[PDB]
Order: sequence, then C-alpha cells, then structure tokens
Amino acid sequence: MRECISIHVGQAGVQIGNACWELYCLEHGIQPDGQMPSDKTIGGGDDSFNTFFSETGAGKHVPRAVFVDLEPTVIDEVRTGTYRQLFHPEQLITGKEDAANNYARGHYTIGKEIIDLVLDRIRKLADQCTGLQGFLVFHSFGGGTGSGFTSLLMERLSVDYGKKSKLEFSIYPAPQVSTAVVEPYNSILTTHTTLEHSDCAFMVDNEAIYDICRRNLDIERPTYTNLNRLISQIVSSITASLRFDGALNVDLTEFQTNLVPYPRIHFPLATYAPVISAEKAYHEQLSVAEITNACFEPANQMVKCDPRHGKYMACCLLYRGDVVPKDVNAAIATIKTKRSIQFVDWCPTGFKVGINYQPPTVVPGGDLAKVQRAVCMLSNTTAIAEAWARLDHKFDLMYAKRAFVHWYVGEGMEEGEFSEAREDMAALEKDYEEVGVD
Amino acid sequence: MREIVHIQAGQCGNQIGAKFWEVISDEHGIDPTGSYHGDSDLQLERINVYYNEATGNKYVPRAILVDLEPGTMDSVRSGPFGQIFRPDNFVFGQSGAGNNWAKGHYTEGAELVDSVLDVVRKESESCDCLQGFQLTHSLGGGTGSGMGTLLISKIREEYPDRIMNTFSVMPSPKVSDTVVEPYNATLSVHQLVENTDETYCIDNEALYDICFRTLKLTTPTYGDLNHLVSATMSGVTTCLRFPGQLNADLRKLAVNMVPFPRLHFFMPGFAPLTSRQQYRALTVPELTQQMFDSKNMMAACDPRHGRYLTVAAIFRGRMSMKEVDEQMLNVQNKNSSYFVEWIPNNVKTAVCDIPPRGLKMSATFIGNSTAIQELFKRISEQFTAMFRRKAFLHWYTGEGMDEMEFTEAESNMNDLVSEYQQYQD
Amino acid sequence: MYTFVVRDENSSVYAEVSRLLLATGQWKRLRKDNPRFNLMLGERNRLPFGRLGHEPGLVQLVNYYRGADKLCRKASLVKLIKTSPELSESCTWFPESYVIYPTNLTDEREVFLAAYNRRREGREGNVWIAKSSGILISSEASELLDFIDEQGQVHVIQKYLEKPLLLEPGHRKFDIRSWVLVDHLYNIYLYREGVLRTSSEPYNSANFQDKTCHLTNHCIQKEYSKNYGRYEEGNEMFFEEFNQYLMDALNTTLENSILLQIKHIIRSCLMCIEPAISTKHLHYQSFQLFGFDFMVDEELKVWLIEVNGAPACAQKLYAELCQGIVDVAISSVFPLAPTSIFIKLHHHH
Amino acid sequence: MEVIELNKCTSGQSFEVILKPPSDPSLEEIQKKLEAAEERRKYQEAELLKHLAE
Ligand SMILES: Nc1nc2c(ncn2[C@@H]2O[C@H](COP(=O)(O)OP(=O)(O)OP(=O)(O)O)[C@@H](O)[C@H]2O)c(=O)[nH]1
Ligand SMILES: Nc1ncnc2c1ncn2[C@@H]1O[C@H](COP(=O)(O)OP(=O)(O)CP(=O)(O)O)[C@@H](O)[C@H]1O
Ligand SMILES: Nc1nc2c(ncn2[C@@H]2O[C@H](COP(=O)(O)OP(=O)(O)O)[C@@H](O)[C@H]2O)c(=O)[nH]1
Ligand SMILES: [Ca+2]
Ligand SMILES: [Ca+2]
Ligand SMILES: [Ca+2]
Ligand SMILES: [Mg+2]
Ligand SMILES: [Mg+2]
Ligand SMILES: [Mg+2]
Repeated sequence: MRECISIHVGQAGVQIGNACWELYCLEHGIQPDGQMPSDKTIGGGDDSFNTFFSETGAGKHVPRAVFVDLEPTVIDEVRTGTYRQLFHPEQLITGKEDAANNYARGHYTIGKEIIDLVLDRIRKLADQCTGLQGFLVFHSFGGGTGSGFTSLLMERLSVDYGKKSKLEFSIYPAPQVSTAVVEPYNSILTTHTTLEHSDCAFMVDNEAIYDICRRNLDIERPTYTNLNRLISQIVSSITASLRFDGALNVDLTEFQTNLVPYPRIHFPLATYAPVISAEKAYHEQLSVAEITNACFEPANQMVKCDPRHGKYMACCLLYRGDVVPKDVNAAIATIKTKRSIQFVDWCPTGFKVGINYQPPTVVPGGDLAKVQRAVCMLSNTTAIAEAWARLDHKFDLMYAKRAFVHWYVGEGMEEGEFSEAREDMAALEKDYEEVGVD
Repeated sequence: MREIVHIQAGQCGNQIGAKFWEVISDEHGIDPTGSYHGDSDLQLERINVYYNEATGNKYVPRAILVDLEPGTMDSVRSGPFGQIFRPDNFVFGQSGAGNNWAKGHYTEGAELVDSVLDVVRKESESCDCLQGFQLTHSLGGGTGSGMGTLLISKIREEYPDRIMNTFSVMPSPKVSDTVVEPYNATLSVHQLVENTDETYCIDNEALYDICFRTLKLTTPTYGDLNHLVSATMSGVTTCLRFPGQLNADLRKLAVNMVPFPRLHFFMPGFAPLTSRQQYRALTVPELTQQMFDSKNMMAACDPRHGRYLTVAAIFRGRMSMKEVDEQMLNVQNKNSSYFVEWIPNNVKTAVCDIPPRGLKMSATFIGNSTAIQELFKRISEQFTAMFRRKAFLHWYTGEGMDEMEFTEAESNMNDLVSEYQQYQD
Repeated sequence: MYTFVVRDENSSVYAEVSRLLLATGQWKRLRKDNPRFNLMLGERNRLPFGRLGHEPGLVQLVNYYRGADKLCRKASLVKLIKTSPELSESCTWFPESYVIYPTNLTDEREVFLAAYNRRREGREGNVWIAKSSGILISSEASELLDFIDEQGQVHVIQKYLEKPLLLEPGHRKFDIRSWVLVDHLYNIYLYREGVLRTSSEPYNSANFQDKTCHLTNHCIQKEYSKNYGRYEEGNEMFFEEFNQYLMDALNTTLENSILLQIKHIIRSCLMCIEPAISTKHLHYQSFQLFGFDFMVDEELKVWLIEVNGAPACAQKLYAELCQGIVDVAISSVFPLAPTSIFIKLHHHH
Repeated sequence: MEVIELNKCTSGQSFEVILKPPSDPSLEEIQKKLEAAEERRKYQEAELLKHLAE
C-alpha cells in the first residue's frame, strides 16, 4: 500500500475538495466523525482505501489532504461544516488576504511568505506515509491563489519530493461563472511555470460542467455546489483505482504510463456518462453500449472540443457498476465502425479498460440520479488543444495593449514573464499540431 | 473580516456621507443609536465591513468626519443618525477654507491633517485586516477638495498597499457655488489620478438634470441631489456589505475594472429612477435598459461618445438570475460597438437578494468608459477660460501657490484627456 | 437583431448574402475580429473552428463544415473513395484514379503502372490526365510521371473520358456544375438550376496537346479558345436549353438521362462523410455550399470530376441562389420577423 | 480485436483490448526568483515614497 496526498489550493480547489472527500466518505462507508464500521482493523491497516485515509488509535479515518487558501472565508466552511471532524486543524491553512485574482500576488508577494509553512504541513502528512506515491493538486486556472501559489508549490514539491508523481485537477476559466477578466493571464502564467512539474493534468472547463448541469440536470442557473458535486463524480471515477482493489491505474505512475507518451502533452480529455437528473420521474437504465457510445459525444466532455478532428495517443475506459468485459468489447467494436477514432501511428490503437463492480455513489439530496452503470473515458486527444487556442487568443488581445499588466508588475513580476509564458504556450500548440495534423 | 475606513470631508462630503450611513444603516437594521433591530442574519454577516462592534451589541460606523469649519458637522451631529457617529471621530477647525484649494491643501488644511491621521490610524489599528479606504467629498470647494486630496496623499504614504476609493462630486456651472470651482477641481483631479484606485465621478449637473427632467422635481435642492448619491453609494457597495456567490473584495474590483493605472474614473448609474406611477413593478428588461441609458448615469457623459473598458452591474432583489443573464447578454450583443474588443468578457454582473429600502428590485451601474474624458474636457475648458486672464488667482497666490502649479495641473489633465483618447480609437 | 462577420472578402457568393442580410434590416455586420456574432462568413483556409460556440448566450453558425476538405481536395477525394466502404474501390461513377507523390518527397505509383500496362496490352484506350491543386493530358505513362516529378506537390492521375458526350452542332466537350447546399440539420438541397461550361472548340481525339477543346474551364475557353461565346453566351448553357436539346436530339429528358445519376452521386459523397463532419451534437452549427463537377460520356453515363468547397455561381443565378441560402441556411436558424428553389435529397441520418 | 492482461478480483476486473498495432530549479534558484521580485517591489515602493517626500 502506497499513500497519496491531496492538496486543494484556492477557493476552487477547496470547494471541489469538499465535494470529493464528502463523496469518498460515502463510497468507503466513512461517517462524518471519521469512524468506519466495516474497517475491522482498528487504528491501522494497509487496505486500498488507506492510500487516501490514515487511522488514529480511536478508529478515526483522516483524509491525507491539505487545504490552502490565502483568505479564510472558504476554508471556514470546512471547519464548521458537516465533515469538520474529519480533518484536524493542522490540515486547514488560511492566510489573511487573498491574491485578488493576481497571479503575481499569489506566486510572489503572498506566496513567498506562506510557502514554507505549507511545505511543513505537507511534510507532516508525508512522515505518516510508508511509501508516498505523490500528490493530487486541485486548483483553478483563473484565481490568484489557484494559479500563482499552485505553481510555486509545484516547484518546491519537485525539489522536496523529486521521485514523486504529481497530478492536477485544474478548473479552466469560463466567463458564465466568473467576474474576473484577467483569468487568461493567470491561466497562461500558471500553465507555463507548472508545465515541467506536473506529470498529468485533468482540465475541467467550467463552461462544459455548466451546460451539462443545465442540459442533463435541468438546472437553469447552476451553482458551485451543483458544479462541484458533478466534478467530484468525475474525479472519484479517476481516483477510484487508487482507493479500491484493482489492477489498472493502481499507482500515480500508471497514469503517465497509460495516458502520456509525450511529457509536455499531459492533458487527457475526460468524458463521463450518464448524467441523469434525480428529479426525473424515472429514467430508462442505459446499457454498456449506450454509455460507451456517449463517451464520443461532445456534449459530455469535460472540455468542449471535437475529437473527430484530432488524433488519439491513449485511451482508458473506467467503468463502475454492472459491467462485464464481454459487453464492453461488443460496444467498442460497434463504435469503431461508426466513429472517427484516429490514433497516432506511433501508438497502438487500443483501449485499457477498468471495471469496478460498485456503481457510482450519489450524495443524498444531490442532483445526480442513481445509475446501474457508468463510465469515464480518459483519452489523450490533440483536439483538447482547442482550449489552449481559445485561451491563448484572449491572452493576445489584452497583452497587445498591456491591459492590467501593471497590476502584475506592481507585485514584483517582470513584464518579460508574460511573453516568456506566452511563447511556451505557442510551442505547446505547435507540439499538438505536429502530432495531430498531417 | 475585511474592514473599510470611511472618511468624509467638507460640506458636500459630510452631507453626502451622512445620508450614505443613513441608508446602509437602515439596510443593516442599525437604528440611530447603533442598536441592531433587523430580522435577517444576512444583515449582520458582513456588518463589520463598515461598523465597529462596541459593548452592549452597539454598532458604530467606522467613519471619520472632517471639516475646516464647524457648521456642517454640527448639523450632522444634530441630524437623524447624528448620535450614531463616534464623538472622537469629529475632527474640525474654525477658520474655514473659503472654497480655496490652497487653504485646504497647504495652509489651513495642513494645520489640521495630522490630527485627522491620528484618528485614521486609531481606526486602522482596530481592523482585523484593513481592506482599504473610501472618501466622500466634492472637488469644487476648499476642504473636501484641497484637504481631502491632502488626506489621500498622506494616507497613501502611511498605507501604500491599501486600496483608496473616492466618491467625488464634480462641479458644474449650472449647480455652482463659486466661480473658482474649475480651479479647485483641476487641482484635485491630478491628485486623484496619482493616488486613488477608483474614483466614482458624480457630476452635479447630471444629478440636477435627473431630479428635474426625470424625477419631476420642480426646484431641486442639494438634499434631493444627495438622495441620488446615497442610493448610488449603497448600490456600488452592495458587493461588500452582503453575502453572495461573488467574493467581492476592494482590491479584486479594482483589479478587474482598472486596466491602466490612471484610467480609474468611473461613471456610476442607478435604476429605477421614478417620479411620484411609483408603485409599478419593474421587469428585468426595463431595469437593464434603464441602467444602460445615459439619462440614468451621473457623470453627465454620453457613453455613445466613447467605449467601455470595463463594466460592473449589481442587481438587487429576488428576480430571475437566468433572466438577468439573458438581458445583460442582450445589451452587449446588441451594442457591441461600444465595448473594446481587446478586453474579452469585460462586462460582469452580480446579484444580491436583499433589495434597497422601498424597492422590489434595482440595478447599480459602474462604467469605466472613455467617454468620461468629456467631463475632464468641460473642466479643462472652464479652467482655461479664467486662467488665460489669470482671473481669481490672487486667492491662491495669497496662500503661497505659484502660477506654475496651475500650468502643470492644466497640462496634467490635458494629458489625462489625451490618454482616454488613444484607447477610444 | 442578428449579427454576422465577414472574413472572406473575395467570396462573390457570400458578398451577396451579406448584401441581402443587411437589406432585411434585422442583421447587423461587425468587424471581422469581433467574437460576439451569430453567423460567421469565414475564410477559406485555416478557419478557426475551435473558437466557435464558446460565447455565452450566442447561437453561432458558420458557412463551412469542418472536415469537408476531405471531399473537396483532389488527393483526399481519391483516398476517401478507395478507402470508404460506402463508396468502395469499385465505385462505378468515379474515374479510375491514383494518388502519385513526386519523387522528391501512401504513393500509388506502382499500382497505376500495373493497370496502365494492362490497358496498353489489351488494345484499350489508354489516355490519362494529370492534375492537382497546370494540367497534362497524355497517352504515355512516361510523360505523366515525369511531369509530376518536375513539380513539388501531390498529384492525381485518372482515366481521361476519351468518349465524352458532344453537343451539336459543334462536336464540343462540356461539364455540368451543380450547386448543393447542406444546412445545419444535414439536409441536402440541390439547386434546381445547373450550368454547362461548354468548350467552344470541336473535340479532337488525336491531339491532346492543344488543351482548348479538352478543358471546359470558363477561364481557359475565354483566354485560349477562339470561338468563345459562339453557341451560347459565355460558354454557359442552362438546364432549360440543355433539356430541350436532349429531347430534340436524344429523345430523352435531363431528369432521366443525367439528373438521377447526379443526385445519386451527391447523396453518396455527402452521406459518406456525414458522421465525420455533422454538427448535430456540436456546440456550434455549420452549413456549406458545394460545387459538384460532372462529366457525361456518349453513353449518357455521369462521372464525378471533383467537388468545390468554395464555388462561385453563374452570373444569372446569383440573386436566386444567394436568396435561397438565406432562406434555408441562415433564416432557418435565425428567423426573421415558394415553391422552394432547391430539390431536397432525402436520406437516412 | 484481442483481449490481453485480464485481471479479476472481488471488486472488479481490468483488461486491455488492441484493435490495431502501431506503425528543474534548485532550492537556491527558487529563492533568488522570490527575493528578486520582492526587491523590485521594494524599489517601486521607495520611488513612490521618494515621490511623496518631494
Ligand atoms: N468549478 C468550480 N469553479 C470555481 C469554484 N470556485 C471558483 N471557481 C472558478 O475559479 C475562478 C476564480 O478563481 P478562485 O479559485 O475563486 O480564486 P482563488 O484560487 O481563491 O485565488 P484568489 O484570487 O486569491 O481568491 C473562476 O473561474 C471561477 O469560476 C468552484 O467552487 N467550482
Ligand atoms: N478524367 C477526366 N476525363 C475527361 N475530362 C476531364 C477529366 N478530368 C478533368 N477533365 C476536364 O477538366 C475540366 C475540369 O478540371 P478540374 O475540375 O480537375 O480542374 P479545376 O478544379 O481547377 C476546374 P473547377 O474546380 O473550376 O471545376 C473539365 O472541363 C473536364 O473537361
Ligand atoms: N451634490 C452636492 N453637492 C454639493 C453639496 N454641497 C456643496 N456641493 C458642491 O460642492 C462644491 C462646493 O464644495 P463644498 O463641499 O461646499 O466646499 P468645502 O466644504 O470647502 O469642501 C460646489 O460645486 C457645490 O455645487 C451637497 O450637499 N450635495
Ligand atoms: Ca484499518
Ligand atoms: Ca519533477
Ligand atoms: Ca492657524
Ligand atoms: Mg480566493
Ligand atoms: Mg460650501
Ligand atoms: Mg477546383
């Protein structure tokens, strides 16, 4: 058994972290007070769920997590919320004033003054691990903390934990749920300085999550609670292999081995189905073929883009519920004959399939309906580069006029860091085009 | 705990500030004696932003009242909510400022400024995490204009990394007290350009035309004008005083509204504005149409003559948040020629469930438009009409100023006008 | 009020569509770089499809199908026909074609020479034509290949219809242009009006060097031909005249002898790529006007020559067709406050 | 259409299907960047104070 430490940075990371650990507890039978009746080994054990939970002598199962925010109001919800008893105070770190949506403020001005404290709290979790695999880092692209402090933390984690993997869950900025105009700057600043330190990053576009909540869940104006409960289902599906007995994606290294043949191109596209409204009278349960076929529909991708016009480098299918290998292959064959699935020539045309018999857990009173089977497809498509292009374009529009640049320079960042970060993205877009286009 | 320190200076500044605390004290359920008596926990969630909590559950505004003569602040102390203000926070002299920027900035104001900063420092030392300052004042007088900008200069010196916001009443010859108002306004604008993060430009002629043409007030008074400013100040500060999915923070608003450090002068607006046909309900489309109508804006600048760098809108009341997004996107998608295309998604909207007193719903408008250059053009033209004949300068040279300081303020504001012009093309 | 942007100033077609849109008073044009648009009249090459459908509260529509180049590219078309089981390699309405890469750069050089040697030995007509995206007609394989090696781009060699249908009087070659509109719902609409781009020179089978009677392009006939505009104005015959000719001479109608095959070919090509380019479940919507070029042999068999993804229109049909584009392609998605001019080719989606 | 590496357990199973075969900055350096930016902040604030002193 090898432990995984989760790090939640900024409001987006913390609130999403809130929804995941809430879901993890329901999935492992852990109550809000940390007790786990099914766990027969009191105060210890090397079970699969122990990769994410430690145990005290009193039988409490404590998440291996750290929450970091430069302002306390978001993490205060955790301290007095339903699961206030799960974590102890050392795990919840809050500053006095935030980065004001300013990458430079979170990375330099404020980050420099709190980074050593954060590493000390993480080092304490590390000291409880007999064989740490690495870290899962949750954060937004747009926030000043989520962007600026995260990139600083990632640099130090590479120094303090060289041989450890680091995966990301990153919230890509969407104007429908943002009052921030400088998020393109922050997104590209944090992507440039984090690129060499993240082994694999799962981007979620708020625009995509937003429209799934309106389309599938019939929510007219979704909230962060709606969005986060849906995001935590996708996250749970991705991390399930680390928390349950299995043989696919058993450790963080396997994510890179199976999804990232080229280091810089480490942003797999996530697709999830089915998302059914709980308020529905009663839905017809979808088959393996139907939910697998849904994995190639743009309407349920975590990032809106067209995989038909890119190339695949890898592809994992993560099933949960009543699914047998026979039916999966029957659906794959039916989909190869209907879909435009183009793999790069230097990669095998295949699918790694994982099946967990336990169907997805749904939060009581939540928006999602209980389904008999669900799948999450992780595919490394060059088509996800559309999101880099959209974002790089918005960057160029503002930077051509130096709009808002003074806010970053005023915090000690040099203007040359902008173009330096932008030129790296231009090279990232070039790498995708060399792999996908002919 | 993101506390704000409020300062009001001079006649206009204290009378507008007084009404401001009157309005928001009502919204938060604070009575004239500082005792809470509302019925919603929302009223107290962000109450410490503007109020200090004394013994016995007494809430005292975090406000500092400043003037160079006693008359106006005696009125406040005797006004409706006069007792609510901390007695120590009344700082005033006896000489007056004679509507003279030099007296407020260099001579009379200079003798009093240190003791004002002592109260400011005292209020800051009791803030868990000071967010920044806000100042209410006019630019056409002597105390609010000359000493007000003097206070801003010394506050930025002692708190260089805190946010400084002003509500600045711009003089107009139609609603004028003295002929030297263009002199005092030109001198102040340069201070504000250097030392404020946000300045809400309130033009007295716009306030007047609204009371006369729209509210159908036959003979408007300063009181009537100040009612518009109170309501507008309450609207723009709704972000900070009540909770909502948006995490409004003084520095965050500034970061997303000010693309260039000198272009931080905003056009505020309010809707509805109804004469006394006042009970009619206002649909979201109407609320949105009016909020973007120039007649609802208080800088007396035609936005169709310029382009919006950024726009912030606050909707108050129980309404269809979905329908809000539709109408806002409709306003942008029907007139996108008035928004710069090099700042993507530069129109942001915030909603608040608690409506103002006596209204089912309202909308407050905050525009950073290049059309504001028209306001600085008017002042510059009035300045030069007198300065070319050196008219009325002796009032200022008598207080130690030289003509060169006028020529430099003149050039400073013509540069500001030029800066707005390059971003309008 | 609907909004659109023009990013292809050279398009005669959508220059008129934009003219009509503004004439309605309900459409407003924006700068070519303004993102808040309903309709994009996009550029030909490198159209940024990835930036479409990401504007909150804007239904966005574009006049090009991402991925339709597979059908409108010489080499791509051949690969599509030979590799797609819908069309198969035995496709009977497309001339035997091969993809040939110049030797200075898969490649079907050896496959072509095999079929070539088969025709040479069997006394059969062995005349091929070489073209790309500069044409050479020859009956010797040595000239066709050497001609492509002297260039630096991909080429295609296909059987030259040595037995074309010749209009009389004149004994002259020709081709048929069919405009087809595909809307956001992937309905296939065939404009009722076609045009024959005829050669004003008598077809000469013993001299492929003078390519004036072999190439029916409107620019070649108007520049290198000496009988331009003799039999019909601008070497452009319309369906009314051509139909009357097929009856006087061949005792048959244009619908029966030719139009059935044309509609069948249009359907086959467009239904083939529908799964790859359909925008049915896409965050934005597409439509596109296509220019199909057909050849007719003396047996009244129709052959597909190529498909143009940015075609121009005959001067006499601009108003009617451009108005039809606004009715079925733009107003269907953005309605305004007949007897259709198209022929809906029903099919199974 | 081949299935390989079939692994089964009580809580699920996993396999692989093949449809077709193929054809950092040191700790010292990070402190320099942080201290360099803090120094540029100190210089910009000193010029502001110097300006205010004039
Ligand atoms: N999906 C999702 N997105 C969020 C959530 N909270 C914030 N965001 C997104 O994150 C971006 C804003 O960044 P934040 O994470 O709130 O800022 P921060 O990391 O706390 O950094 P600061 O500037 O210091 O506040 C916007 O694009 C929001 O839409 C959340 O709970 N769920
Ligand atoms: N296989 C073939 N057999 C007989 N004629 C052919 C032929 N291929 C091309 N042609 C002749 O060439 C002309 C069309 O050439 P092609 O369409 O390949 O070039 P092009 O694409 O530049 C013209 P456009 O795109 O404007 O229709 C026709 O008039 C036809 O007579
Ligand atoms: N809106 C408004 N404007 C005022 C008020 N009092 C004065 N003014 C304007 O402010 C300017 C005079 O400044 P004033 O505040 O009286 O001078 P001060 O006391 O020395 O700061 C003139 O342009 C007046 O029109 C007021 O109560 N409301
Ligand atoms: Ca145990
Ligand atoms: Ca590393
Ligand atoms: Ca004195
Ligand atoms: Mg935050
Ligand atoms: Mg006065
Ligand atoms: Mg062509």
